[PDB]
Amino acid sequence: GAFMYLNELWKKKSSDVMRFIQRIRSWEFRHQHTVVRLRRPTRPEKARMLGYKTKQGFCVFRVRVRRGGRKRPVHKGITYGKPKTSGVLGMKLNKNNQAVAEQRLGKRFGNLRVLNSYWVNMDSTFKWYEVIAVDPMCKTIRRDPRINWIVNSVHKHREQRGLTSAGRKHRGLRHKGHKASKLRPSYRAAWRRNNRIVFLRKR
Amino acid sequence: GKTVLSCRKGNGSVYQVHGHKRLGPAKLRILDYAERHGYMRGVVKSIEHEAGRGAALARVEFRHPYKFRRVKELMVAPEGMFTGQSVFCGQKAPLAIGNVLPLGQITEGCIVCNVEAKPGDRGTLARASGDYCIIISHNHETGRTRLKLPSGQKKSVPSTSRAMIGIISGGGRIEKPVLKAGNSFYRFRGKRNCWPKVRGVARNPVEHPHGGGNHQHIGHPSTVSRHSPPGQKVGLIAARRTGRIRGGKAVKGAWHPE
Amino acid sequence: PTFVTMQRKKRVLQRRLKVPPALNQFTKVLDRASRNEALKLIKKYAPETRKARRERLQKVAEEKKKDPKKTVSTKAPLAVVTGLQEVTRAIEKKQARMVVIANNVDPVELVLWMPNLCRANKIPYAIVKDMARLGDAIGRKTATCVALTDVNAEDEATLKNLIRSVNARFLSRSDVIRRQWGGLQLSLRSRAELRKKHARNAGVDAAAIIQ
RNA sequence: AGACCUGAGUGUGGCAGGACUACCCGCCGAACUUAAGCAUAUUACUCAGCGGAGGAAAAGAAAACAACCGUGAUUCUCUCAGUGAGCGGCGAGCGAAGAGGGAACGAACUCGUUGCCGAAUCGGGUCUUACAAGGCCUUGAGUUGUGGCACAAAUAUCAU
RNA sequence: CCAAAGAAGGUGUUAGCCCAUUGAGCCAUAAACCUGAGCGCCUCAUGAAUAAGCGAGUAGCACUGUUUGGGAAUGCAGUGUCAAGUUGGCAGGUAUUUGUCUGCCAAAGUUAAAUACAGAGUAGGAAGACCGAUAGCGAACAAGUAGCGUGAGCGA
RNA sequence: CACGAGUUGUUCGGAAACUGAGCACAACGUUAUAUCGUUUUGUUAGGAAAGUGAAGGUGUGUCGGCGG
RNA sequence: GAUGCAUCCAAGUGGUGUAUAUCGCAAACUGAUUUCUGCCCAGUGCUCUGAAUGUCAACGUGACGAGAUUCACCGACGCG
RNA sequence: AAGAAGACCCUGUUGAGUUUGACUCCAGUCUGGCUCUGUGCGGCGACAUCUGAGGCUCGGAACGUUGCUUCACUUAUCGAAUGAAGAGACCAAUGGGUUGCGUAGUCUUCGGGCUAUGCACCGUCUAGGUUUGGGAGUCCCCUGUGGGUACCCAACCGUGCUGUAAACUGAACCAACGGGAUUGCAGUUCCGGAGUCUUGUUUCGAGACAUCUGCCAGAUGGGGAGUUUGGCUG
RNA sequence: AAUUACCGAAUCUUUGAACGCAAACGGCGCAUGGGAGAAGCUCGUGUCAUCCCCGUGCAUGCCAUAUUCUCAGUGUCGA
Ligand SMILES: [K+]
Ligand SMILES: [K+]
Ligand SMILES: [K+]
Ligand SMILES: [K+]
Ligand SMILES: [K+]
Ligand SMILES: [K+]
Ligand SMILES: [Mg+2]
Ligand SMILES: [Mg+2]
Ligand SMILES: [Mg+2]
Ligand SMILES: [Mg+2]
Ligand SMILES: [Mg+2]
Ligand SMILES: [Mg+2]
Ligand SMILES: [Mg+2]
Ligand SMILES: [Mg+2]
Ligand SMILES: [Mg+2]
Ligand SMILES: [Mg+2]
Ligand SMILES: [Mg+2]
Ligand SMILES: [Mg+2]
Ligand SMILES: [Mg+2]
Ligand SMILES: [Mg+2]
Ligand SMILES: [Mg+2]
Ligand SMILES: [Mg+2]
Ligand SMILES: [Mg+2]
Ligand SMILES: [Mg+2]
Ligand SMILES: [Mg+2]
Ligand SMILES: [Mg+2]
Ligand SMILES: [Mg+2]
Ligand SMILES: [Mg+2]
Ligand SMILES: [Mg+2]
Ligand SMILES: [Mg+2]
Ligand SMILES: [Mg+2]
Ligand SMILES: [Mg+2]
Ligand SMILES: [Mg+2]
Ligand SMILES: [Mg+2]
Ligand SMILES: [Mg+2]
Ligand SMILES: [Mg+2]
Ligand SMILES: [Mg+2]
Ligand SMILES: [Mg+2]
Ligand SMILES: [Mg+2]
Ligand SMILES: [Mg+2]
Ligand SMILES: [Mg+2]
Ligand SMILES: [Mg+2]
Ligand SMILES: [Mg+2]
Ligand SMILES: [Mg+2]
Ligand SMILES: [Mg+2]
Ligand SMILES: [Mg+2]
Ligand SMILES: [Mg+2]
Ligand SMILES: [Mg+2]
Ligand SMILES: [Mg+2]
Ligand SMILES: [Mg+2]
Ligand SMILES: [Mg+2]
Ligand SMILES: [Mg+2]
Ligand SMILES: [Mg+2]
Ligand SMILES: [Mg+2]
Ligand SMILES: [Mg+2]
Ligand SMILES: [Mg+2]
Ligand SMILES: [Mg+2]
Ligand SMILES: [Mg+2]
Ligand SMILES: [Mg+2]
Ligand SMILES: [Mg+2]
Ligand SMILES: [Mg+2]
Ligand SMILES: [Mg+2]
Ligand SMILES: [Mg+2]
Ligand SMILES: [Mg+2]
Ligand SMILES: [Mg+2]
Ligand SMILES: [Mg+2]
Ligand SMILES: [Mg+2]
Ligand code: NA
Ligand code: NA
Repeated sequence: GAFMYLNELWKKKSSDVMRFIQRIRSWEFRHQHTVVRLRRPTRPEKARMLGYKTKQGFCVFRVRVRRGGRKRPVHKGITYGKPKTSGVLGMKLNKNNQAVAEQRLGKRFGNLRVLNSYWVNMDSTFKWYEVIAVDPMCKTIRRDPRINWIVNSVHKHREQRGLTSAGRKHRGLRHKGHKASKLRPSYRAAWRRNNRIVFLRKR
Repeated sequence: GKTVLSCRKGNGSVYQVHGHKRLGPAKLRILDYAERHGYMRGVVKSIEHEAGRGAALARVEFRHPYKFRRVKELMVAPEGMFTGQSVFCGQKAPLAIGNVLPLGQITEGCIVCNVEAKPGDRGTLARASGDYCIIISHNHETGRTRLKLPSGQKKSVPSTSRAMIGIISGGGRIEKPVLKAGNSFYRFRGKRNCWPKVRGVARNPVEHPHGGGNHQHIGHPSTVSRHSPPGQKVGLIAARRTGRIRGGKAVKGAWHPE
Repeated sequence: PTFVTMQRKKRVLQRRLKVPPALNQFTKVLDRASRNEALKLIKKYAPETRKARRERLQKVAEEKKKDPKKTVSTKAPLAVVTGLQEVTRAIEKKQARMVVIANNVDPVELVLWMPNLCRANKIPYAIVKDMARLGDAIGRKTATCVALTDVNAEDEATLKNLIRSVNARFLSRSDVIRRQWGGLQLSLRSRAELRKKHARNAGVDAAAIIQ
């Protein structure tokens, strides 16, 4: 169908035409706010894959995050203790930028539920992610079996707990078996399993 | 160690300008359409003193070019300006002391003050008392005017930048000896919290690189590198030379190839 | 307001830069006369509204309620194909006689490939000035693309004349369209500045000619 | 004139903010201490800090183990195993996984995509004892795509 | 004298029979819960008797940083660079280039139980080879009270 | 210590109702994290923050002058 | 001579001297007046020129090899 | 005698403040590369294909691509100013327009294009200055006073231009007026008085560099952090 | 109508996320409903100016929505 042409066009991101389209959009996004509400997704084919539908109660926002490594917020770049913990500029955040973008959106608008997000554009200083959010009070959402689950309170601020796709990515949850034994179901859960001292009644 | 005083002043706090009792920024009138194509006539209403500034200030009343009201701009008064004087600002203003003209309309050798470094910045050069710029030449090909700054440096600016004819009032202020610590106290009362000054060798080594010792001395050279971090950059910063200057004081500052 | 400035500046940046042919082809639209003729034909074969479809469907049940043993078709009357999914299928299946595409779809990647797909299947196509005008012909707010699969006997001549006109501008000019870059258009003030500069230095280097 | 794209104002109907925080999820994150000193290491992916839920949470239906006569989502327990694995100023120290016996288990489903259809979709009025998974109406939303059918636990489906 | 009741509380000394308890059973009930997926009516739903694809700034790779038992690199992060899908891709715990085999099909989502409650709460219950008023919670009592500190807090 | 009483405002002080050194709500930006930063040199904010209204037109009420 | 110097700050369209503009601002030393302030640039600092002027990274360029790897060239402050 | 687990001295594989040419590092500063990052015209090389013409060296294009670089430019970006208050053009292309027609080539899906090259449209109005044509109206009241007439068009320059060229303190808003419709006069109107236009940028300066943004890399770096600074010993 | 126990119906002052604006102020608003009103007008009854009392709405952001509400843009068109 028409999806295949849309999907393959977005795989040629380095072509002449796609760089021109992204150059215009990146310039426009530079002169907008950090959070912007959209009427329609910029990549309808990508948004639909991630769960977006053109129904009442689905909202798309474009979120901007600044690029680069994390600088440790120590006063005057002065650390204490062992020299192993002396780095200021060279450490990296253990959370990816897509997860940061989702967390900024969900924290700002508490009436919505963050579903998913995708990459739209980059720039020398900024990264743009479009976030799909769902209104839980909408009647269309509350009666749709495909999206009904998000109304339940256990999914409140799921992006703040790393439950979205981007959150699962930096948790190591894309892997199974011998590549993920120490981080399943979580790093803390495996640590508790491996470090609690067990006292059997008859030992 | 502890934070050096020079770095502590970057926070502001108790080292900021004593702005109370000041009349406000002194500027030329906005480079508007009337200035660009004709002239505007103003009347000097008063000559006033502002705390912390040696030069006198002038309140010049203009008519609003678009509305039915007055404007009453405040600029640094050149020497000889008087109340009731008519001030002409614009392209067609005559060459007279107190008038504001585009630099391209001013002859070689004319003495100017309140010069615009950039066109429309409302005057940034030759503003301290007794100071002035000297016009060296114009170049009509590139539309730039060359002037000699009060420090002796030569600078080229666009010919559309405005200058005021004359010298800044209040000259000769520094030639009177202060004679008293109390007189220095009142001088800096209107400026900022920067006096009295305590020598670095008189401080403790925890506070200053020059501090400490069983004798009051700098145990290391006082000429420090340009790349030294704040807290280390005290003394004579990136000095090209030291000692008594003999046979001519060279123009200070950075070399500009222009 | 910020949005007013940005939408004006966006237009400027789309003419100053070098536009690749895949995008520049959408600024070369069908002429006004044939655009009006194409929209008139599309309007004649507009899809039936919600009211008309409901009445037709209800009447069909009346036939079936009369004699349940016999069969009555529920197919809609002949109309143009609308919707990106359905228009794309009509092109791939090679059923569309002529495709009409709008030039202001945002995001443009929805229809950027469509002229190439129509050319690959040798299906006549045209690019017209407005997606809103395309929507008015079919009775919607906007329409990315419209395909005609068949017409009645009295409209076959108009469709054939329409196909010839759009083929002149788009299908037969494939070599030009595939290679023509756009943009690089100076502003009026820049053009006037360049014009006056040449007029100033018109005969300065005359004395350097031996003749 | 008007349209539709983008963006505003107001009316109408709602939601967020705070508390709790033992356990749980995400980030951030020390040092004392041990090494008979100490810097890698250790304490510890711990305390403190910042966020977010629930009666549990998280995980979960193989881009999994294995290398067998093969097993078969996740979680947990004994064991594997303080290990003739491994990591480590190869020092001090650190350190799991598959298999096996078990607990639990009616455990599996949805979208996107591809084909075939195509507004059959959603809200909002109104009526049926009914804010019906119902009928009728509705340009309001939606063709820049809502829904339907079939995709290995499958092999037609659609009218009667 | 009772015991299908010996059961441990109260009562002016140590109580099966002084009192209360200790059992069959009886009565009353918003909804929800369980019961030929309990059983009728109206309404609405519903079962049975031919080729194509499958998730892209994603996965990889380089550098840096961190984490891991994971060791020519176990996961992750930043930047750069960035696929395949014509027996394709990923994994197969010593790096590379080949060619054979085995398993699986990432980059979208929901999901009960078995597990935690290591300084939580609500409504109830069962206990103890524990402490016995300088003990046991700081607090058996008008206790986070009186009192102290500008305050964070401290605290009988 | 116990019991029982006492404080009366149009004009007094404060507020209603000023600006000052200053603060920091909104807005915007930043931060893994807002519990951060900017916020008087006439002055918020890429910034559409005025709901107030000269004059008119159109009705009503208090007048005026003209002729019938 | 302001796209500045000094300089705060984890960070921004952030902050201070600066409501300022060399008779100014920032950084040092000495310590009224009077009379003076000699010699030394070897050392250590600070500061200013070579276009091959040696060496110093990453990135780049080429080459052997199946490839990992390796080799050669290029390479700035700085030091000399 | 009391007041204090000597403050002197030594020991401990205990510290802390400070310093530096200690050891190991971190901010800051600087530097290179990439990126942000666009257009056009050249210059100098490299590669590729083919050739020298002397004795591996040296010299040629001409089609392409690309490593540096000059100049011109402007849309990214940066610096200022402003209540984003008047930009540029009209003075005319090396310009745009199939929402124009020709000529000559060269293509065509036969519908019509593409390359050059003309014509025509977009597309135009002005203060003032100088000098070419044209037509057309001093009078009242008493030597004085009052009112009024000495214009339009065209070309050239000029370029948006009614005021000042030694300065001493004024007032100016909420339009008159004239047309076109609906003698004169007055209503509701537009029109101009107050030029029009927009391949669009608020304006100015700079400009594809700059540390402007991120990343990688190297020097410097007691400004700062952590730690160490043997033993025997009359 | 005892008193206990339990719970379906109620009440629930000033605040506080606190949200009309503030605050060492039991302060001050804008709408819209009421109430009391010994002045004045009316025939002690009515009505009631200024003053006073009480209720409800009124923070910011976001989502949806408008019997299809009112608008802006040298955005793109179309007349
Ligand atoms: K002082
Ligand atoms: K002092
Ligand atoms: K000293
Ligand atoms: K650890
Ligand atoms: K603040
Ligand atoms: K001195
Ligand atoms: Mg530390
Ligand atoms: Mg396990
Ligand atoms: Mg275990
Ligand atoms: Mg253990
Ligand atoms: Mg401080
Ligand atoms: Mg001193
Ligand atoms: Mg001392
Ligand atoms: Mg020191
Ligand atoms: Mg001394
Ligand atoms: Mg001394
Ligand atoms: Mg359709
Ligand atoms: Mg301990
Ligand atoms: Mg130790
Ligand atoms: Mg020890
Ligand atoms: Mg120690
Ligand atoms: Mg904690
Ligand atoms: Mg459970
Ligand atoms: Mg769950
Ligand atoms: Mg399993
Ligand atoms: Mg064993
Ligand atoms: Mg460990
Ligand atoms: Mg098992
Ligand atoms: Mg097991
Ligand atoms: Mg209904
Ligand atoms: Mg679908
Ligand atoms: Mg007893
Ligand atoms: Mg019983
Ligand atoms: Mg049944
Ligand atoms: Mg897949
Ligand atoms: Mg990637
Ligand atoms: Mg570790
Ligand atoms: Mg690693
Ligand atoms: Mg690594
Ligand atoms: Mg889940
Ligand atoms: Mg027991
Ligand atoms: Mg006691
Ligand atoms: Mg006790
Ligand atoms: Mg106690
Ligand atoms: Mg008393
Ligand atoms: Mg009393
Ligand atoms: Mg300020
Ligand atoms: Mg103030
Ligand atoms: Mg304010
Ligand atoms: Mg501002
Ligand atoms: Mg400054
Ligand atoms: Mg000295
Ligand atoms: Mg002396
Ligand atoms: Mg020397
Ligand atoms: Mg020397
Ligand atoms: Mg290399
Ligand atoms: Mg002792
Ligand atoms: Mg002692
Ligand atoms: Mg010791
Ligand atoms: Mg010893
Ligand atoms: Mg100390
Ligand atoms: Mg140092
Ligand atoms: Mg130190
Ligand atoms: Mg010794
Ligand atoms: Mg309040
Ligand atoms: Mg408030
Ligand atoms: Mg418009
Ligand atoms: Na100030
Ligand atoms: Na019952």
